[PDB]
Amino acid sequence: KLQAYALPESHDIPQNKVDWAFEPQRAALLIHDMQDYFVSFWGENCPMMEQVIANIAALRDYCKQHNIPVYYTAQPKEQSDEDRALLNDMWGPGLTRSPEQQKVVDRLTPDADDTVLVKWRYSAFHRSPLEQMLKESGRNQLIITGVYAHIGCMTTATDAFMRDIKPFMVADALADFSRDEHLMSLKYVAGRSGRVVMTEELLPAPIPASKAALREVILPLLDESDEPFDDDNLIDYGLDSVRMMALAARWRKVHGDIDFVMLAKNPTIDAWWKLLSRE
Amino acid sequence: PKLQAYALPESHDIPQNKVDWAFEPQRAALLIHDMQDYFVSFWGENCPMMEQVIANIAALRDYCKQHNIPVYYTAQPKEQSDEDRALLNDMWGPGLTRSPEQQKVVDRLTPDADDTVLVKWRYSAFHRSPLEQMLKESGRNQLIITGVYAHIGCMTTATDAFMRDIKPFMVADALADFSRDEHLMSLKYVAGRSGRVVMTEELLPAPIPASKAALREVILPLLDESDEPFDDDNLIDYGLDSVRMMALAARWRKVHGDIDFVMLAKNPTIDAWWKLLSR
Ligand SMILES: [Cl-]
Ligand SMILES: [Cl-]
Ligand SMILES: [Mg+2]
Ligand SMILES: [Mg+2]
Ligand SMILES: [Mg+2]
Ligand SMILES: [Mg+2]
Ligand SMILES: [Mg+2]
Ligand SMILES: [Mg+2]
Ligand SMILES: [Mg+2]
Ligand SMILES: [Mg+2]
Repeated sequence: KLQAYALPESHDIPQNKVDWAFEPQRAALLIHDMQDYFVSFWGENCPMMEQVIANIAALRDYCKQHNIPVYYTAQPKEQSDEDRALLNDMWGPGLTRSPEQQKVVDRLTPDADDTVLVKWRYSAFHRSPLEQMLKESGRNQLIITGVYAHIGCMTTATDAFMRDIKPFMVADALADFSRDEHLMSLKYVAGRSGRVVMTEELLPAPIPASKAALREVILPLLDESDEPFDDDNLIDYGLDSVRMMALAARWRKVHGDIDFVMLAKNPTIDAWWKLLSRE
Repeated sequence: PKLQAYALPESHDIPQNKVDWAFEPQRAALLIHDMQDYFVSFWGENCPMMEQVIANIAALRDYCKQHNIPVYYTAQPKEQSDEDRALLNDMWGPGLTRSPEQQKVVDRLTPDADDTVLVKWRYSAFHRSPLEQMLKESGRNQLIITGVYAHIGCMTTATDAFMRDIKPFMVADALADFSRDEHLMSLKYVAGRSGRVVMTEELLPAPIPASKAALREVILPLLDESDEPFDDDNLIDYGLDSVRMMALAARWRKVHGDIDFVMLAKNPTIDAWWKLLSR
């Protein structure tokens, strides 16, 4: 059994050595070893794992919509002693004595427009067509998600780096054996092999995670010399009323009751943040 | 960045290894990883810690060259275009390439024509290198890892070796790193993820009997007498065949040069021989 822990937040990501801006047109997504045998080490209905999977799904949806190829790695059910090699010494039979647990988790189910690679080693590049698939498609950035952060995910990151591919480790779309091990993997990549980011940093229009983030969505929509206070009417500050239709439609994805009326009757940063907050 | 000495790991600092591959000299090779003036001079002149590190590597290379174990050096090239160096420029800046005078292996580990020097392009010794092939053709599937920096190049090489079906033996007191924590983490990583972690002394032939009890244990199986001698008993009276003293003196002459057949034979007792080994 593995025990759930608090997933890393923005402040838990150490400052990255490199600066690479995310380029959608140059990127691909990796969903690393998210098979049943591996997520079943947290047991049934683990909220930390449900959070991780939900984050990976968000990223995958964005990717598919934006023509960013999505790759999975899957460890094969049958592995001969010659092929498995030293992994038998390190982990024993692994998934090979639970072959029925080889499928990708239900909520991350591949379709035919994704690519599923047979995974033989920690690095998704080893004994696979991954490097050549990426170079041929003109993709030099790899978004990395899945389990387990410090082992296969971190190894693939370093390997990518060595192969001239820019890794983007996604802090809260990973899980590990332990929090310390998870956080070490982020410190390692941040300092030795690439970018470490939060899921929301790759998404083009995520819901405000803070009232500070909300101000950041609203402020460029106003015509003014002075910024408004949080309890100021936004329409007084140049907000086109029609913008609230798009805001409500975006924010309905979290709270099914938020419409134009709910926003319009009290158009303030204070009132809207209060609406987005409710559990 | 720059670097200060720290307390090198001892036997008790080594975390329990998952695997127990016995070292096999006939199947092994030695990697001396990136031990160039540039990297070592970050510790400053006459660093007592780095002097110990270099001394253990030197002891390992002497043992290897004497016992037909191939010795490999990885050395990063002076000449590195932006295309070849790639993302390492982003990560590290120019690295050694701005230092023509600091390119050679440290004086005390000077390679000879009977060793192999590999151009080191990436963290892993195996990348853009003939290392794996060189090893397979020589029937060598064990790789002794020594040098700098432990958690970066040496740890990646170990993991890459493991993935390429080569058994890494990370040498705890024959590595150095940016910090003690990163050094120790690399030991834990290999120990649970990729191979064996050992002390220099574990790979070298057994040293001169560390105790008189250790001496007695060497000797008792060479005796025929039903009963055990006192430390002052004549050992030839006890069934020791005198010829045995030749093989004993030769082994002890490696520490104390004066010990020959005459010196032992004139007084063949455990007491007297221990007095010789204890000076
Ligand atoms: Cl893994
Ligand atoms: Cl290194
Ligand atoms: Mg589309
Ligand atoms: Mg299923
Ligand atoms: Mg307020
Ligand atoms: Mg307006
Ligand atoms: Mg101590
Ligand atoms: Mg010899
Ligand atoms: Mg010199
Ligand atoms: Mg660990």
